[PDB]
Amino acid sequence: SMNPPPPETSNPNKPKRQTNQLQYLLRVVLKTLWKHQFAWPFQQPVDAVKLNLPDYYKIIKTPMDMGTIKKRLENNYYWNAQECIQDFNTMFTNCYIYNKPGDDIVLMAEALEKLFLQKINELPTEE
Ligand SMILES: COc1ccc2c(c1)C(c1ccc(Cl)cc1)=N[C@@H](CC(=O)Nc1ccc(N3CCC([N+](C)(C)C)CC3)cc1)c1nnc(C)n1-2
Repeated sequence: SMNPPPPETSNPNKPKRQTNQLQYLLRVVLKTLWKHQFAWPFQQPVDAVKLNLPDYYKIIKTPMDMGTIKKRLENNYYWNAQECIQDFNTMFTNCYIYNKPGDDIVLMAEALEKLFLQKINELPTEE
């Protein structure tokens, strides 16, 4: 039913960088999705208590959301772009696993994922 602790966004032991690709992921990819009309369900961890979803964290064992991704990018938590791309893909996949085709939340995830794919297609080569 209690929410779990959120995903990690701070860990001094983890080595960090700021690459041109990670800068693009913040300034282009995250900013584009965050401002969209369908962003709001994805701007923070799923609150299973307030939403009355007592089975959510039985089914979803690798939670992810754009609030967590925003904190990771603004904190320079990542070593490379692939780590961050994986977090976006985990967020979309969790939504499709929990819900059903044609549900409103699935239509919202599909619209955001289309934009994600259009932006990642022009990820710059690493300098
Ligand atoms: C802060 O609000 C959030 C956050 C995360 C998610 C959601 C909403 C939403 C969400 C849903 C629709 C729209 Cl338009 C937007 C969002 N979906 C949730 C998933 C959700 O809640 N599923 C859901 C489905 C059916 C019901 N029924 C309860 C019995 C009712 N009864 C009258 C007795 C017959 C019938 C309805 C209840 C819950 C979600 N999944 N990923 C994310 C992110 N989310």
